[PDB]
Amino acid sequence: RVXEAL
Amino acid sequence: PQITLWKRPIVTIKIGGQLKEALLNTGADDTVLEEVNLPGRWKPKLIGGIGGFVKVRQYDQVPIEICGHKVIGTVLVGPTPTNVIGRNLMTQIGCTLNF
Amino acid sequence: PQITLWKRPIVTIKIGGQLKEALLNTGADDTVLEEVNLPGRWKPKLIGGIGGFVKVRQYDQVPIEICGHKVIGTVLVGPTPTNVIGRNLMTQIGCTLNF
Repeated sequence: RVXEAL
Repeated sequence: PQITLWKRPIVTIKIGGQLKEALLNTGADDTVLEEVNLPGRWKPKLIGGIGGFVKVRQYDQVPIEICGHKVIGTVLVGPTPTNVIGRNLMTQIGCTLNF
Repeated sequence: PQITLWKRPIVTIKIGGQLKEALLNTGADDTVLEEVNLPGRWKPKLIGGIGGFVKVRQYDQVPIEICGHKVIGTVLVGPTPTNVIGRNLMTQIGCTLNF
């Protein structure tokens, strides 16, 4: 629990 | 409303009398905000994510407006590159995935 | 189909001849999987999340079947605590947020 960017 | 996913699903919230933007995040569990200051007592907690873990403050029963819907839940305050609304609040405003 | 957010929105994918479970993640720009074995050339990339950055391989034009819909896109393969389907694929299957 909690997931994203480049 | 209906939100497509061609761009980040960002909404405006109001919390502790301050306005913020936040990402609607179906991969969260919990709501985490960066620079708010909530009144009262909190509990220390660690949350996990993709690159590691972060230490946060858990506040309970925090009133929050999310696109004009008024909701009360737990919000975690700590280090995050973006504010995130997680499933805990999204279930309160009725939010679903559709395809 | 319509999926509420009272539990994690997990779906079944087929990719590279393998079946996996994966989290529908509107808080993810990109799709990240662990322990999938994809063919061909890739490029190295780094992704950030809460709590840090991770080193991944980028594969382009990877065919993927997500809840019995066939799509094609970029798949990042690297250390993730849970498989994640991001917006780059969710748009392909027509997925939206509704409240």
